[PDB]
Amino acid sequence: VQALVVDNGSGNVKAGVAGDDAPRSVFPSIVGRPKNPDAYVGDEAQTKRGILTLKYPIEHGIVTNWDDMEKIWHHTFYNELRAAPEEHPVLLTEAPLNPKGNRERMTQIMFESFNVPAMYVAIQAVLSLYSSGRTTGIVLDSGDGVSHTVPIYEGYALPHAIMRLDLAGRDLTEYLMKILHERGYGFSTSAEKEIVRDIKEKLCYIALNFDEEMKTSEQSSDIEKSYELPDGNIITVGNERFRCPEALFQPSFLGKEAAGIHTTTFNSIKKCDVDIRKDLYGNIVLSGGTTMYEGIGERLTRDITTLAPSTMKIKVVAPPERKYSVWIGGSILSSLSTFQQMWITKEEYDES
Amino acid sequence: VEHPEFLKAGKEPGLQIWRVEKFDLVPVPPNLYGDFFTGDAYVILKTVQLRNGNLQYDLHYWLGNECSQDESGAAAIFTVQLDDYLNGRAVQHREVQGFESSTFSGYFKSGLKYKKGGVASGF
Ligand SMILES: Nc1ncnc2c1ncn2[C@@H]1O[C@H](COP(=O)(O)OP(=O)(O)O)[C@@H](O)[C@H]1O
Ligand SMILES: [Ca+2]
Ligand SMILES: [Ca+2]
Ligand SMILES: [K+]
Ligand SMILES: [K+]
Ligand SMILES: [Mg+2]
Repeated sequence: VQALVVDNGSGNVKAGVAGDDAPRSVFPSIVGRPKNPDAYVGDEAQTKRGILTLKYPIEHGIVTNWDDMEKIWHHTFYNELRAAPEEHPVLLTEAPLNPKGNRERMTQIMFESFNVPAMYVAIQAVLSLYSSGRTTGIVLDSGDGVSHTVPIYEGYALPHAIMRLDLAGRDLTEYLMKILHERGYGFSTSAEKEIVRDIKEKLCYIALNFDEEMKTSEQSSDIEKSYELPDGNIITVGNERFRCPEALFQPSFLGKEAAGIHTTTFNSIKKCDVDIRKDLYGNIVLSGGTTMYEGIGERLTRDITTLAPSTMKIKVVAPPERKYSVWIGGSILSSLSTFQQMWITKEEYDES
Repeated sequence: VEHPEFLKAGKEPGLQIWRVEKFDLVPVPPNLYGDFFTGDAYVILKTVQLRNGNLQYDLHYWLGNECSQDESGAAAIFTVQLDDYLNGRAVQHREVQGFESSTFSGYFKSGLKYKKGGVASGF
């Protein structure tokens, strides 16, 4: 019996079948309910945003609206996969540092609302490390709603050393929307935010040295690149292409006092005892859509090398498919001949 | 804990090699020990008998330059599961084709060698 693999993202759900090398269903983690009264999920809800109120049930990777989350899972099983959840094992992912009470609520819903026969809950960052072929490393997982640095030793996350950033892709989308007002663009609506998100993914990159890139981008127009809006107008973006993702390293750009992602990775490694830090520094694994910027790995290598003791050998790993590395790790794990020994069955749960 | 190959793991001093094949751990014919398919990933358990009479365990997972992502992911995961089954007492080592530790090289008197090919991906 083939397990179903569901990665519950703040921004997008990734869903598919164990044994596939990529999720067959990717859709926005959005629930729309009538403005004047039924629920619509994902892409359906975005096309009917005029008659619906749109909500995000997963905030910063944590489920915070359980009624709407159940609509998302129902949509995943019935409208995306067309699978009977009561007839498949299910691997669900959870954020690092997800409270045990949240896990238990998700377990209760899977077993008592969807009647799943067996399930396993996996930590997202751990699945990404496995998908990179590693048992030890530090995973930098940056999604739409949350970023985490997760040290992992010999297969197990070190909870005391995990660090969490509210800074992720949605903040960078909003920051691009903001700084584009310097050129006269006024993107503000929810639908225009989607367009800006796409502008961000197509045109942004991470500077190797921000100050030097400001200088070279000022000296000519080579920085400028174009993007065709859906109405056919062409937009031109200049140094916004690298100033937007620069917030990952300088959250003060966003009005945040938080440490940037290089500092956070360094602090996370320092929480682990000295004897395993070299294995972490040599296995910094990038995960998630917001790590997809061109230039991230070379820039991260520079900045962590500056911070870390010079005896440490810094190695930043940027897997090409890292956008879905969580889901792929879940696909591998739940295909293994030993998966049936790791899961919790409905009969066990119902009699606990 | 119920996988047949887990039940055989680490009972006696010696060298045990499994290859990842279609999301399973499959024992490598002993005649082929030392020769690794570059298209594949393997798990290697070295068991040593101490003066104590207790056993020390070293788990290496070896990744070929052309092995597929299901094979290297499964090799990592199986390595963790075998360690757990061994009560957490194995030391885990990641071995990349052409950059293997001298400990791992030292397990094979004829040296490490590589072959073209491999078993098909599970993906
Ligand atoms: N090529 C890209 N460059 C930069 N950001 C990207 C790229 N692709 C996706 N993203 C961003 O990654 C975020 C979604 O990543 P994901 O890891 O799926 O998040 P989640 O798991 O929280 O839903 C979004 O903000 C999206 O815009
Ligand atoms: Ca192979
Ligand atoms: Ca161990
Ligand atoms: K994330
Ligand atoms: K340094
Ligand atoms: Mg995610």
